[PDB]
Amino acid sequence: SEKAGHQTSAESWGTGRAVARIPRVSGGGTHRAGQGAFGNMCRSGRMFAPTKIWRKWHVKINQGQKRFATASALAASAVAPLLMARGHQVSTVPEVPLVVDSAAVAGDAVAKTAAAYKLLKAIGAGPDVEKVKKSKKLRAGKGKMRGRRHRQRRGPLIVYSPEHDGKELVKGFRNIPGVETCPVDALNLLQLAPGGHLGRFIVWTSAAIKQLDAVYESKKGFFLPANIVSQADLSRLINSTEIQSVLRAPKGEARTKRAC
Amino acid sequence: MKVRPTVSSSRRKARKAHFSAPSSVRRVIMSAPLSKELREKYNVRSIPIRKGDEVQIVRGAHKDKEGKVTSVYRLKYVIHVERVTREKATGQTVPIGIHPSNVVITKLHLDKDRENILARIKAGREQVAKAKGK
RNA sequence: GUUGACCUCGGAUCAGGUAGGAGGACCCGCUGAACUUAAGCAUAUCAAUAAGCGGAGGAAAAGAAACCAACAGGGAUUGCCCUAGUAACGGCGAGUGAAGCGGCAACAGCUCAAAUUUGAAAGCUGGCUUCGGCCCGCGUUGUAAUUUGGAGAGGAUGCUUUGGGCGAGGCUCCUUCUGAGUUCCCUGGAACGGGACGCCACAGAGGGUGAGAGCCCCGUAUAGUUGGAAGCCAAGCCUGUGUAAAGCUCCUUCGACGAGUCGAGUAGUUUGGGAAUGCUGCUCAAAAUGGGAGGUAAAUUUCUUCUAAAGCUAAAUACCGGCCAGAGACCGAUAGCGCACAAGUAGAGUGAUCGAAAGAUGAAAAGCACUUUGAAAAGAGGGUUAAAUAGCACGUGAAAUUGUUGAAAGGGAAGCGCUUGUGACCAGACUUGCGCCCGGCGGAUCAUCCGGUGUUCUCACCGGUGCACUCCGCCGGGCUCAGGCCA
RNA sequence: CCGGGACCGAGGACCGCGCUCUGCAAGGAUGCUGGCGUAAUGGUCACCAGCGACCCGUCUUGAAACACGGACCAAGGAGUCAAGGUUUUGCGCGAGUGUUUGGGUGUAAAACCCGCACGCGUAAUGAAAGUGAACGUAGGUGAGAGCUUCGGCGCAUCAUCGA
RNA sequence: AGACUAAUCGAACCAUCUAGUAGCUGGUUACCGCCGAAGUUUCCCUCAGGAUAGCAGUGUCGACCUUCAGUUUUAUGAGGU
RNA sequence: GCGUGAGCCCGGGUCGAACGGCCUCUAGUGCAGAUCUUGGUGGUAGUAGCAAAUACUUCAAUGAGAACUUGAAGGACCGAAGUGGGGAAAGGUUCCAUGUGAACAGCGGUUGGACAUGGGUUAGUCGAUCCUAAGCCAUAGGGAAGUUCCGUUUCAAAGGGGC
RNA sequence: AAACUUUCAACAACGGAUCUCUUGGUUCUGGCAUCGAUGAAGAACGCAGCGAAAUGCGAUAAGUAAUGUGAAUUGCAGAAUUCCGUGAAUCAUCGAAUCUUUGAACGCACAUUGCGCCCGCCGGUAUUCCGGCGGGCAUGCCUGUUCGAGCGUCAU
Ligand SMILES: [K+]
Ligand SMILES: [K+]
Ligand SMILES: [K+]
Ligand SMILES: [K+]
Ligand SMILES: [K+]
Ligand SMILES: [K+]
Ligand SMILES: [K+]
Ligand SMILES: [K+]
Ligand SMILES: [K+]
Ligand SMILES: [K+]
Ligand SMILES: [K+]
Ligand SMILES: [K+]
Ligand SMILES: [K+]
Ligand SMILES: [K+]
Ligand SMILES: [K+]
Ligand SMILES: [K+]
Ligand SMILES: [K+]
Ligand SMILES: [K+]
Ligand SMILES: [K+]
Ligand SMILES: [K+]
Ligand SMILES: [K+]
Ligand SMILES: [K+]
Ligand SMILES: [K+]
Ligand SMILES: [K+]
Ligand SMILES: [K+]
Ligand SMILES: [K+]
Ligand SMILES: [K+]
Ligand SMILES: [K+]
Ligand SMILES: [K+]
Ligand SMILES: [K+]
Ligand SMILES: [K+]
Ligand SMILES: [K+]
Ligand SMILES: [K+]
Ligand SMILES: [K+]
Ligand SMILES: [K+]
Ligand SMILES: [K+]
Ligand SMILES: [K+]
Ligand SMILES: [K+]
Ligand SMILES: [K+]
Ligand SMILES: [K+]
Ligand SMILES: [K+]
Ligand SMILES: [K+]
Ligand SMILES: [K+]
Ligand SMILES: [Mg+2]
Ligand SMILES: [Mg+2]
Ligand SMILES: [Mg+2]
Ligand SMILES: [Mg+2]
Ligand SMILES: [Mg+2]
Ligand SMILES: [Mg+2]
Ligand SMILES: [Mg+2]
Ligand SMILES: [Mg+2]
Ligand SMILES: [Mg+2]
Ligand SMILES: [Mg+2]
Ligand SMILES: [Mg+2]
Ligand SMILES: [Mg+2]
Ligand SMILES: [Mg+2]
Ligand SMILES: [Mg+2]
Ligand SMILES: [Mg+2]
Ligand SMILES: [Mg+2]
Ligand SMILES: [Mg+2]
Ligand SMILES: [Mg+2]
Ligand SMILES: [Mg+2]
Ligand SMILES: [Mg+2]
Ligand SMILES: [Mg+2]
Ligand SMILES: [Mg+2]
Ligand SMILES: [Mg+2]
Ligand SMILES: [Mg+2]
Ligand SMILES: [Mg+2]
Ligand SMILES: [Mg+2]
Ligand SMILES: [Mg+2]
Ligand SMILES: [Mg+2]
Ligand SMILES: [Mg+2]
Ligand SMILES: [Mg+2]
Ligand SMILES: [Mg+2]
Ligand SMILES: [Mg+2]
Ligand SMILES: [Mg+2]
Ligand SMILES: [Mg+2]
Ligand SMILES: [Mg+2]
Ligand SMILES: [Mg+2]
Ligand SMILES: [Mg+2]
Ligand SMILES: [Mg+2]
Ligand SMILES: [Mg+2]
Ligand SMILES: [Mg+2]
Ligand SMILES: [Mg+2]
Ligand SMILES: [Mg+2]
Ligand SMILES: [Mg+2]
Ligand SMILES: [Mg+2]
Ligand SMILES: [Mg+2]
Ligand SMILES: [Mg+2]
Ligand SMILES: [Mg+2]
Ligand SMILES: [Mg+2]
Ligand SMILES: [Mg+2]
Ligand SMILES: [Mg+2]
Ligand SMILES: [Mg+2]
Ligand SMILES: [Mg+2]
Ligand SMILES: [Mg+2]
Ligand SMILES: [Mg+2]
Ligand SMILES: [Mg+2]
Ligand SMILES: [Mg+2]
Ligand SMILES: [Mg+2]
Ligand SMILES: [Mg+2]
Ligand SMILES: [Mg+2]
Ligand SMILES: [Mg+2]
Ligand SMILES: [Mg+2]
Ligand SMILES: [Mg+2]
Ligand SMILES: [Mg+2]
Ligand SMILES: [Mg+2]
Ligand SMILES: [Mg+2]
Ligand SMILES: [Mg+2]
Ligand SMILES: [Mg+2]
Ligand SMILES: [Mg+2]
Ligand SMILES: [Mg+2]
Ligand SMILES: [Mg+2]
Ligand SMILES: [Mg+2]
Ligand SMILES: [Mg+2]
Ligand SMILES: [Mg+2]
Ligand SMILES: [Mg+2]
Ligand SMILES: [Mg+2]
Ligand SMILES: [Mg+2]
Ligand SMILES: [Mg+2]
Ligand SMILES: [Mg+2]
Ligand SMILES: [Mg+2]
Ligand SMILES: [Mg+2]
Repeated sequence: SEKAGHQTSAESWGTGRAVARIPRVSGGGTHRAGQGAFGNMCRSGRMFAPTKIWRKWHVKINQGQKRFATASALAASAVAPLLMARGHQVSTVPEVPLVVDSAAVAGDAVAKTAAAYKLLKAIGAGPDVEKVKKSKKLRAGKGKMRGRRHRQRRGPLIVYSPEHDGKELVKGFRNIPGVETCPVDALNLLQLAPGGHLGRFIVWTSAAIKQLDAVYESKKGFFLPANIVSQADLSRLINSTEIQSVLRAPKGEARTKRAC
Repeated sequence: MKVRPTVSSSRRKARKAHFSAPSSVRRVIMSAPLSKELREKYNVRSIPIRKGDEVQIVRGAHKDKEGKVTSVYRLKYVIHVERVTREKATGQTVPIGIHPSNVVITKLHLDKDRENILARIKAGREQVAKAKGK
């Protein structure tokens, strides 16, 4: 509050009274009379540099750098070693990227939670769903008082085409803990790299995979970036004939023997 | 998850409303389940508890005991059932308070208004299922 | 002379009405500082701000050009972005500082004075009233219709326009109803904990219940469903009719337009406004193609653009003061409002005013019956409880400071660094391991080959064969090697 | 050329320089033997003994100061936030760059999408009216990393004469 | 009498402007590693204060540029202690 | 037990409902000092002191307990400008009776202006009420942007008596 | 050798730090527009079966009527309804009422529970006096009504 600590009429007593110079309350008949005020070191005073509401809470990001980062996250979602290093259980999924036929499209195809839960098990996503259910704890601080009581893990993300699939599948997957949905044309970096860590586990639909290239074509002012290298495999380059045939003979070994 | 904007999910507001509720609201908060026989007979699952009906205890230290409801102490959120008591130092007998959510009603006090309650809830409870069946 | 008017000014506890005070976060005006900065200080700045005074509403205010411009022209008011820290002001120091154009949010236009109804004051307050009007009064020193500059009045000309009543159907508000385990075992005073087996989910938000509960209870999701009231919009139907009133196309001629106001001089204040941007006091004081403006004072000649001195009007904008509601990378009882509590309270001051401290027994009071000592307060037994190492001086219970018990030192401070000694107390390490030979015991099936299946395509696994000088395990005896501390 | 003592043993297959050359004292310690296997070695604390040792913080040329503050303990207690500049580090695009004043949309203060104006940059110089960047393979000379057909070509940058 | 005006008078008491300004006194909170000063020049109503140059740290870039030096030697100038 | 160090880890006791490691993000983030703020506690220390107003003694009763409670008997002081008998201002139940653990009466206390429970203030003649004084404020009027300032008989058409 | 002073541990004291908790603050966002002469905001005094405060109410006083719900309130006690119909409750809702003395505050005053005037009814022999009860009497201004003033001024 703007007036906290400044609702008194204290004044300094000045030197000569054998007390420290600091404003003191005036009057008599209470404990409060004669006590210090207005200081950051005083009980019931004002704090040092009170906080204001015109600090910067939001941040501006170039739209080109936003689009770069979301594309980089989609590419990392098709690398199975990265999925395991982010904590996902994918030992029984047949292929990555995982694509399911449009059997989730019709009216009430998976509009029931029982049907949607059954489909995830057959596809091979069951163990990752059970991982979330078994992880649930009480938060470890004062966040419990402020509306944030529990913590849990993250599960698969489901990407669909609202024009062809029909948007009725959002109801079916909503109540299962850990499962999120997102349309193919509104992808979110907060969901694709939760916590700043890459490799989210994603389940696509056939209609959505067909639309993905058209989505990136219609982005004015953006084209998919070019890389700074061309061959990412470093061992093939160093151990090729083009390079190994012009080198100088080795000058030593990995361990040098001690002389003198 | 809640959707409507008039619903609040706040720990502070929810405890305040519970512990300062008036008397006509405390009646609904103190409900109990019916037994399987009555549940089948009436097609009703729960009802607010009333003085003058039988009860069996299914939780706590006084399990498997039965009796009639002698008082509904809404100011304390407890009920008293006959013959479940305790002795003070002097030897005087004093009843023990049981929360109504860990008893089951095995026989309910009946009158004209009680029958209206049971008929009203049953009719709606089956109309929902009939419309849901389509 | 009498009597009857008119004008102005009064009385009445005459009939009927209306204002004051509170609130003032935001709104419309008046009045008005100094601290401070200029490294001193007077013009300047702080500031056209704080304090003081008057007047309104859910918004107020502003508003349909006496505007901007200088273009190929825009077109009432308000607010955001940009113009722009720019033109300009300033002991030209410190410092200060707008507007037109451009994009958007929101869009909406109007009524008086100045004319003769003059073949008919055609207008209005009040009283009484079968309800249809009647009666006095106001008013010709002007109440209705007609006209407002975009025009209009007055003439031609021949087409077009309008009044009532029903009304399906929909929207808003209140109210009744809504899925699934108290299944079995262990710990525990008490499952809401661990294990096993199930179910619901457009509902796994939140809270309670003897400890972390989707299925014990309230609620949470979804469109529906029982009943009730008042408004708003609206598809489409049924009916009169030109007495009257209204729009359009052309034209010789007409065409009223706000005065101690504009403007000028001078004084003060104010603005970015500079031979003077606005406001107010005093003196002078207009005009009919006249008048204002056109950011450098003046005379002469042109040009452009509007039309002052009378008035009304929704939206986009401000505000958490009032009544409600939803939230947070906020605080967690010396923090957060002065106040989580019988807090603007107790208390102080003649008064204006000043103004605290203070949350937590236990799931449940089950808040200690009885005996005994004591004048009593209380003590000792004995009880309740999972616990009294929870007894209302009540969760946990740190330090300063103090009591008892135990160990030790002390010839005018004590405490501390390096290094031995004595006494007390104590962590590690070690207890065997691999191999070879001899004997006993038990079990297989060791090498090879055939069939099948994988895979790194030559390497494996499974089935069959094997069947005692092979393979594996245990026990008993001997031998070599390696192993802890100090010399 | 022979004796006598003290302190130390880093390194961890071979490789080297060499010599008195079946081998060695030559690029860093091995061999043999005894006692004990636990409070014996070792560690912590208290106390006596030898030597050493002025009260901290602060201003100051100079503090143990007869210079100031400090009886003791617990909890609180001081370079922050906004706008505007500047240099340097990381990132995107690049003669361009910037979605978020606004509109569309949404699982609704998030995420996703759109483009008319506008800001900074692409041209300077004068008080102003105004005017406005190639003689040359975008010049000559001296250095210059790198490349090179070995004759030379010469980046960045510095000095110098010109357009 | 600069005396009295509620223990207050060479200008009372109360709330607000107000967290008034201070070239001046006091304080300013964990550890280890590497480098390491100045009290001097010029100007200021400047003398208990600032700006400016010097002294110091950090980041680099150009070549790893025959490159330099608080020094000696040889040849050759100036000086009035 | 580990670490040069700020620190980290384990054993024993008490206790009763939530908490940590790792990578990023964020800040009201680290105390011995400020005659620092709030609260609590020492030495001094059972220390300084509890000395104006002439003064007490015997027996009995009450009571757990008597110098400061009650009765009687002695000895004294105030000495009618009183330590007597009544009032005004001010206070507000302090008045009376019965009873009482703690706290208060700077020693004690069975006593109390303390603590608990009850009771108590009677007017045609005493006062207020009526009159005017110094003074204060309405009305007629005049100032002032205004909160309001002046004005009290005035430059006012200002009343009361009977049938 | 004790006592005394000093250091460490256990238990017991003094004091209220630490940990966990929260029907309270603080900040943001959204919706709405409603005080008063028909007596407001604020002040005083009273009201419960047993209450000092706090909360509520006004001599109809810890509340009355009306509508909904459907069996309580609770520290003690008593009593009522006990759902037939005639209905518990410091329940919810709220459209009909009551609402002391004041306050812009209004017959004149007020440091007083002070002093008047007008109309009506009821008692005391009463139009005039005394007592009880009911209704009234402020100021500024507007429209209208009625009674007036002035050689201001018209006609006869
Ligand atoms: K203040
Ligand atoms: K002192
Ligand atoms: K979900
Ligand atoms: K009149
Ligand atoms: K405010
Ligand atoms: K004011
Ligand atoms: K411009
Ligand atoms: K008429
Ligand atoms: K008219
Ligand atoms: K209808
Ligand atoms: K049990
Ligand atoms: K159990
Ligand atoms: K369980
Ligand atoms: K003028
Ligand atoms: K003109
Ligand atoms: K001009
Ligand atoms: K406080
Ligand atoms: K007082
Ligand atoms: K237990
Ligand atoms: K016990
Ligand atoms: K306890
Ligand atoms: K070495
Ligand atoms: K100092
Ligand atoms: K000192
Ligand atoms: K940068
Ligand atoms: K541009
Ligand atoms: K070169
Ligand atoms: K005073
Ligand atoms: K100075
Ligand atoms: K000389
Ligand atoms: K322990
Ligand atoms: K003593
Ligand atoms: K004496
Ligand atoms: K005496
Ligand atoms: K009297
Ligand atoms: K008498
Ligand atoms: K009196
Ligand atoms: K009287
Ligand atoms: K007088
Ligand atoms: K006046
Ligand atoms: K705490
Ligand atoms: K009250
Ligand atoms: K009087
Ligand atoms: Mg003051
Ligand atoms: Mg505070
Ligand atoms: Mg914590
Ligand atoms: Mg239960
Ligand atoms: Mg009247
Ligand atoms: Mg007013
Ligand atoms: Mg200031
Ligand atoms: Mg100055
Ligand atoms: Mg200064
Ligand atoms: Mg000065
Ligand atoms: Mg003001
Ligand atoms: Mg209003
Ligand atoms: Mg508005
Ligand atoms: Mg208006
Ligand atoms: Mg006009
Ligand atoms: Mg134009
Ligand atoms: Mg305009
Ligand atoms: Mg600019
Ligand atoms: Mg600017
Ligand atoms: Mg200004
Ligand atoms: Mg017309
Ligand atoms: Mg015409
Ligand atoms: Mg339910
Ligand atoms: Mg719980
Ligand atoms: Mg729950
Ligand atoms: Mg369970
Ligand atoms: Mg005009
Ligand atoms: Mg002025
Ligand atoms: Mg002027
Ligand atoms: Mg909140
Ligand atoms: Mg406290
Ligand atoms: Mg507080
Ligand atoms: Mg406590
Ligand atoms: Mg006892
Ligand atoms: Mg315990
Ligand atoms: Mg205590
Ligand atoms: Mg305790
Ligand atoms: Mg201690
Ligand atoms: Mg010693
Ligand atoms: Mg085999
Ligand atoms: Mg070695
Ligand atoms: Mg040995
Ligand atoms: Mg030893
Ligand atoms: Mg010494
Ligand atoms: Mg000295
Ligand atoms: Mg000093
Ligand atoms: Mg001192
Ligand atoms: Mg704290
Ligand atoms: Mg005095
Ligand atoms: Mg400050
Ligand atoms: Mg100050
Ligand atoms: Mg050095
Ligand atoms: Mg000078
Ligand atoms: Mg100094
Ligand atoms: Mg170079
Ligand atoms: Mg180099
Ligand atoms: Mg000389
Ligand atoms: Mg607990
Ligand atoms: Mg801080
Ligand atoms: Mg401290
Ligand atoms: Mg320090
Ligand atoms: Mg003494
Ligand atoms: Mg004395
Ligand atoms: Mg003395
Ligand atoms: Mg005596
Ligand atoms: Mg005498
Ligand atoms: Mg005498
Ligand atoms: Mg007495
Ligand atoms: Mg007595
Ligand atoms: Mg005493
Ligand atoms: Mg005593
Ligand atoms: Mg006593
Ligand atoms: Mg008393
Ligand atoms: Mg008398
Ligand atoms: Mg007056
Ligand atoms: Mg006047
Ligand atoms: Mg009233
Ligand atoms: Mg009364
Ligand atoms: Mg009366
Ligand atoms: Mg009136």
